[PDB]
Amino acid sequence: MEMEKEFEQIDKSGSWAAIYQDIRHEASDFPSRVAKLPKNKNRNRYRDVSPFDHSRIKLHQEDNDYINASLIKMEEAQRSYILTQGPLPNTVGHFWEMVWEQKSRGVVMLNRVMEKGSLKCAQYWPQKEEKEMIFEDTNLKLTLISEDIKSYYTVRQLELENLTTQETREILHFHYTTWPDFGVPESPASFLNFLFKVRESGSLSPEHGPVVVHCSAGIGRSGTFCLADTCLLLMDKRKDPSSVDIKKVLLEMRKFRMGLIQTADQLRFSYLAVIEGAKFIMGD
Ligand SMILES: N#Cc1ccc(Oc2ccccn2)cc1
Repeated sequence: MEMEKEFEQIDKSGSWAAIYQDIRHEASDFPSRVAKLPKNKNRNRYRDVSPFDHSRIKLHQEDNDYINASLIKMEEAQRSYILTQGPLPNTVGHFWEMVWEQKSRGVVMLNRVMEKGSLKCAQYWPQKEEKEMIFEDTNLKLTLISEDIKSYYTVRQLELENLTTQETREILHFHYTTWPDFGVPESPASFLNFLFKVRESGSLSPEHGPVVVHCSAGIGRSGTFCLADTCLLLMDKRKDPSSVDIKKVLLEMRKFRMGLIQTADQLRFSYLAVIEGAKFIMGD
């Protein structure tokens, strides 16, 4: 059923809350035993958001291999994403270790450091060229190379150095800066442009490790980003673009990380983004 017609049917009936709860009811439930170990309590921002054991990212160290991050592997679409929480003061070094070990080219950030007058994640990147950051626990160095500030997002070029081997890599930071404190954007126009800006970069492409995507918990806005990307790519390689079932794609992604899409407004916004993004893909 063409999703644009399904959309108008849900909107006219005002059943967004009822659709959303059906997804919550059918979603996968797998063990998260490593996340709940007492040694890992200060590695978790929220007590109710944990990565499943089967899909969690492991740090390459014998001490403690735990980070709040999950590998989402989509098969027909042939895309991988790592979805993680906003780093904590004690997990900034773990975060950059993961970016290094997984060979990621891009980091996507969908939140501000402060929202609603509270801290949503640590200041984990350098703000000035001449004041670089060193993470002593993971032996990494991070330098701001350049910054391009636009109206809806900022792109930063960073240099990450493995102080152990003296190899360096260029990491692109894509920072979406205008998601509102409450609700969802009124139009998906600025959100879709941003995805194409990550796309254009090569950060989503198979010659690199998976893109690292985060918000505060790494399920809400982060969920919206990878659901829209995957839906639009399937609409491209399939004879009938109308086959694409946004809900069934979202249940496949919830097999890898719990809670993706946190509200009925985020679910509606995901529909709008895919519907709009498809008009300039089906050849416009
Ligand atoms: N990559 C990918 C992917 C494609 C399809 C998926 O689920 C369905 C199932 C039946 C009809 C439509 N979509 C889930 C993931």
